[PDB]
Amino acid sequence: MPAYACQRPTPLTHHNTGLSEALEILAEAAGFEGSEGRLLTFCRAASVLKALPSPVTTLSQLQGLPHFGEHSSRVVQELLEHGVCEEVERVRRSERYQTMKLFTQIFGVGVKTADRWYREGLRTLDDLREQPQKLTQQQKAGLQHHQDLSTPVLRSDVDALQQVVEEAVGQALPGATVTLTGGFRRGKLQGHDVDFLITHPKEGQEAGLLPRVMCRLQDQGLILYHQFERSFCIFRLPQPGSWKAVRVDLVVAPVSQFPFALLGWTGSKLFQRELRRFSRKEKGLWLNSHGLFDPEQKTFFQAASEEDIFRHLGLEYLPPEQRNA
DNA sequence: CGGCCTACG
DNA sequence: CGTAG
DNA sequence: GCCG
Ligand SMILES: [Mn+2]
Ligand SMILES: [Mn+2]
Ligand SMILES: [Mn+2]
Ligand SMILES: [Mn+2]
Ligand SMILES: [Mn+2]
Ligand SMILES: [Mn+2]
Ligand code: NA
Repeated sequence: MPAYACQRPTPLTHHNTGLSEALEILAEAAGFEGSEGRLLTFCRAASVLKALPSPVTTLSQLQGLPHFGEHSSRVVQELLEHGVCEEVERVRRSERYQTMKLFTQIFGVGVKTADRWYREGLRTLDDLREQPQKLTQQQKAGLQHHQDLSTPVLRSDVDALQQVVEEAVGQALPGATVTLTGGFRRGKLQGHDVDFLITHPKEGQEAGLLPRVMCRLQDQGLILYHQFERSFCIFRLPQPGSWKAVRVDLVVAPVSQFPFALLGWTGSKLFQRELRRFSRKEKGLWLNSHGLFDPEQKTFFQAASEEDIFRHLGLEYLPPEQRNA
């Protein structure tokens, strides 16, 4: 089992769901306490289990697996023996964990803001609504729309949103294209948001495109919130006899950068962190959603496809549905 | 032990 | 500070 | 928390 998540297929559904979920609780808790290192180890350990071909049934089977040390092994051992891990359950029921989860899941609120509010004694969403002068416009939007934004986005929703984005993009720039990215490109049937990547086959014609797209969506009454290359929107999505708010991310890239942007925006988040770490540490190349840089020759790698990028990193190709690290 | 991805709004 | 995968 |  290779050490980096980008070196192994990780399907969306797998054989160790309960074990991975418990490790991901500890990862999330570590993030709420500012320990990105412990978050990463717990996330990586969970991801290893997702990549296994069958269920872990005995502690012996963790021997030699990367990212399983004393702590993560004990979590698995307790779940195997008792069906529950006291540490995990203590985290789950803790006021700190529940409140940090509630606050950080608000659009506009990160760990730093949630932590400050927690120390000020705030605990509920209505606590935040009582003092709205303290909130950013982004946070006010996240709070007004919080209920809808907590409701799963379905594939049928995604198809409807893609049609309206394509209509605005078509008027903004004939020939421009719209590609579904994020979790839905990896095969998820539901999600909490929708991600799109926009380009044009003629290099440079995409310049200035996102304002024109946003102006046209706004004029159609579809934008409940927006604040360029990346637009983090709340869309009004028609529903039977009503509508609901949906988070949509719109991203523009020139066609030269499109394979890097597609790779980056298809994720998963952990997969891309691991891929960038592998690139730099194992191959000495610097990767982001714009390109891949050789800092010795001081040159950028030209890519026409995601397959190109995997080849330039010496990695076997993984389709999106196997990037669910 | 140091590192832990790397951007944009 | 927030956002993104 | 774990790896190199
Ligand atoms: Mn420990
Ligand atoms: Mn026991
Ligand atoms: Mn997404
Ligand atoms: Mn998104
Ligand atoms: Mn750019
Ligand atoms: Mn150290
Ligand atoms: Na948030």
